[PDB]
Amino acid sequence: EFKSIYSLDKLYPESQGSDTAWRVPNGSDIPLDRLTISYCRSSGNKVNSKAEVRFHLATAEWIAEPVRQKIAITHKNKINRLGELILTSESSRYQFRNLADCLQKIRDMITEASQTPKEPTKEDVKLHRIRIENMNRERLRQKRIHS
Amino acid sequence: LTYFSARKGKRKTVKAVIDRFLRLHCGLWVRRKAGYKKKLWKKTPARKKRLREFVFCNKTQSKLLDKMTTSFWKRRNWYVDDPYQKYHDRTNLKV
Amino acid sequence: IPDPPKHEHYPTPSGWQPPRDPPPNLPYFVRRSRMHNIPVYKDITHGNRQMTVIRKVEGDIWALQKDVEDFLSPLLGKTPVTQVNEVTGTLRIKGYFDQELKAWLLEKGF
Amino acid sequence: SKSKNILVRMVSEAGTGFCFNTKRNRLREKLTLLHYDPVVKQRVLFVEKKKIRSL
Amino acid sequence: QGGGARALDLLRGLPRVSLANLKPNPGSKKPERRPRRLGFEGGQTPFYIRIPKYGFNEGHSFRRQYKPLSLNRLQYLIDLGRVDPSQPIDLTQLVNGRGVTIQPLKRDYGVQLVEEGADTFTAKVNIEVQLASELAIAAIEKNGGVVTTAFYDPRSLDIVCKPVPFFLRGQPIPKRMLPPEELVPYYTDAKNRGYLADPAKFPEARLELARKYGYILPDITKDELFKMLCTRKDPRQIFFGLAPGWVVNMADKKILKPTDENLLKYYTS
Amino acid sequence: SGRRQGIKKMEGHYVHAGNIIATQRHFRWHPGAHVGVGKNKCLYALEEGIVRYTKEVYVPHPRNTEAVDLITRLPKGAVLYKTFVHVVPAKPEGTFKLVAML
RNA sequence: CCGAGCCUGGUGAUAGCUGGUUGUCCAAGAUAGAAUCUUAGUUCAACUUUAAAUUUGCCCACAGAACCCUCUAAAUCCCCUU
RNA sequence: AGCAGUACAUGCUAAGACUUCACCAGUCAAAGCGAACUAUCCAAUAACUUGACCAACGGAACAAGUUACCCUAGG
Ligand SMILES: [Mg+2]
Ligand SMILES: [Mg+2]
Ligand SMILES: [Mg+2]
Ligand SMILES: [Mg+2]
Repeated sequence: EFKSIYSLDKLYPESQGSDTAWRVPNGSDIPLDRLTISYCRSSGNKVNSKAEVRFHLATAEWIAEPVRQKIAITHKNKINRLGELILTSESSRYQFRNLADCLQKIRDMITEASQTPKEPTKEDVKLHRIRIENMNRERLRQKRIHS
Repeated sequence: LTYFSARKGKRKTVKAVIDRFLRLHCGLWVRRKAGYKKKLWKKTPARKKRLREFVFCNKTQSKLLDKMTTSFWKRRNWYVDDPYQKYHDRTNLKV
Repeated sequence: IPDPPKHEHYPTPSGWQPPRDPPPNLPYFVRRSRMHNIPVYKDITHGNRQMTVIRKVEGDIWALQKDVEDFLSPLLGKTPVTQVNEVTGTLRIKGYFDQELKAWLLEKGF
Repeated sequence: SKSKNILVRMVSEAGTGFCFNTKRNRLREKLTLLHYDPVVKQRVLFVEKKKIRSL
Repeated sequence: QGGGARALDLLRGLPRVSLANLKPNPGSKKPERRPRRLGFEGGQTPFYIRIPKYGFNEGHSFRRQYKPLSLNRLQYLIDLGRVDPSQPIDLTQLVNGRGVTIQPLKRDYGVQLVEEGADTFTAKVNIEVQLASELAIAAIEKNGGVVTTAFYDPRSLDIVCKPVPFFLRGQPIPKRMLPPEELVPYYTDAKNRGYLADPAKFPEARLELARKYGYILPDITKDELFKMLCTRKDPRQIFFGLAPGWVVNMADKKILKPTDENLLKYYTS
Repeated sequence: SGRRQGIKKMEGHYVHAGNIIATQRHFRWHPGAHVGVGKNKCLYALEEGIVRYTKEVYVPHPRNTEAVDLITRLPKGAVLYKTFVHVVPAKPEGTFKLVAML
């Protein structure tokens, strides 16, 4: 072969190897064999595709037991009747981006769960009235006169 | 407009048009509003905002601009990180 | 132009499929393009006249016109407006049916 | 030469460099305002710096 | 059933075709008509003059352009046998298979691989491009292929796209220039798979893409085609197997290499 | 030397949100239900619906000194009337659609 | 015919405004506005030609369109049906 | 009428519209964010920006008298 002064060997002496750039590094990872990934292709009307990732939260060995409990209460609305946490993304045309969005969602859930000091934030306008409605509902509660 | 140049016998482009207009590959022409940089102190925020918009030309103006430019200015271009890349092609246009 | 390589599973990842062997026995035959694609092309004029053209038609072109009319009439809900060019072996259809016609012709074996 | 109102440029004290022209009476001292400053996304003191034009 | 054979059968009865009975196709000739400054509004400022100047096209001639090659197009080319995945795929093979058309005189700097068709891309290829998107790189790597981004200068791009016209000029193969200062960061970055990037970082960057997009990074070292997959040209090499300074003699099917020390030092520098 | 001002949308016409119903130098038509007012007294639709013109009793704002003086000096039993333009919302705000079966 | 000779060339010089502009047939086909050193001219408008795409167009029931004093009548805008 | 008073979120952004009308220009504006919560080119500038009673006001960058010695033009 031909080697110039700018050959990768000369430019990176310490990186001279046949497998230097193609080794598979064995090594918070999410096992992709445990998850169940489904794709719903576009029909026609949305142009963007849909990718769905679901796994059984309670029996998820990879997630820590304290984390699975915190995730269950925080994301109960996502867990279905079978105890499977269901995540969906349809923000992109390509299945690769949709799947990456779902995996990033799983990572944020595990991270958010481990961060116990949840940040105090101003409530959404929807929550504000519900707080006032919940407060008046307690005001109507009475005590059993004779018990 | 020169239809037949003295040295090449070819149509010429009006460079005044190149200075002021952007042609999308779909045939639309984009321009600035006249006076967008002048006398801002005496213009309301709403007037100033519409003066800094990039607006399309009408059909009559677009056909005139097309005649004043040669085919080179109408070719499809693939500039890297072009801000107007998405606007070159029309979508959901029935006509 | 190279001949397409033989594949174990058809259609290929890109969707290409070779013409059936032996040729389908019909009164007309639709030849492939030099690039081994089905010669169905979208065409437009005046900025608004969307049309579909079927080229390289051999045999009874009128038989293809009736077959195309029966196939497209359910989808449109009316008989499709078409032009038969016997000289050039071309069938011109009003509206865009390139994708539907390509799949329809592929099933026949062209 | 003379006008009832003067056009002058107010510079933000935050040092961002955002400035806006404003109208004040000719017979007045240097104007100071709490005009909103986009760069800092909040109201900030503005100091009159240079005369631009006379109305 | 007979449409072509019927027309030829009709011909047998009709008179001999000759120069005396030809005519143009109806509608191909418009009958001639026999009689038997633009942009000036008449005094006011023309519309194209009263609009303010803005740098829409400023520096257009010096902007770099890249022809987009999609994974759909690349897969389609492989499916029809026009690009062979069993050998390194570069601009020459893409151009030779009529997969892309490159115009160096129109400020084309090569092909930019685009992610369109990533979902259905199945081929395993070793492909050299000038620009590649993150999703496009992931699609190729997920199948066990190798993608690298390399820079060609206007002169080098012209030669690589059309080798035979260059060889007929009779000049020695030049060494391709390095990218400009602005591009140097892009081509020395492993995230882009730059040809001038450190080979040691690549494994980390390759793994990060596999994690983000949710696929298992395959081990190409175990692949039978590993030797081809890792085949790459020196940063100064326009063509595989051909060094700068060599003269190609197509008439005699020979290659001439210079032995002068000064010439060899220049070409290898 | 003339300009065009007046009713852009007549009675029974369909308007979309933001449509300019009328332009006026002075208040000739007053804003009714779902009709906004601009700085220049322009009347525009706040909802999608049908334009309606009605005659409604006029009651000015207590802090509108000029208008309050007028009504206080009116003979008792006399009610001021003005022409109001309204938009009758054609569509509902939204609908409840089944999105999941958990 | 020299208020600045004549000749050749530049030169088929420019402007301005007249005049002229050569066989037949068929189809469509007459508008009356704005800017301009512009009103003897022009370019955007009005009308007009050809081809193409698509869906309403015209006529017009009720209801509806301000006070301020309306000469206040004759009318207008909008508009389903037909 | 070729202005003034008096505020300094005359902040940002964005559906849908109006318009002397042709163009240029001009005008109104929901929701949202953040608050409050009651002419052209030219010339100067780091920038943000500013400047021609260009009043013949769609503005040639910049120029008068006179010809009853008149020259040319058509009506
Ligand atoms: Mg065509
Ligand atoms: Mg006729
Ligand atoms: Mg009607
Ligand atoms: Mg709002």
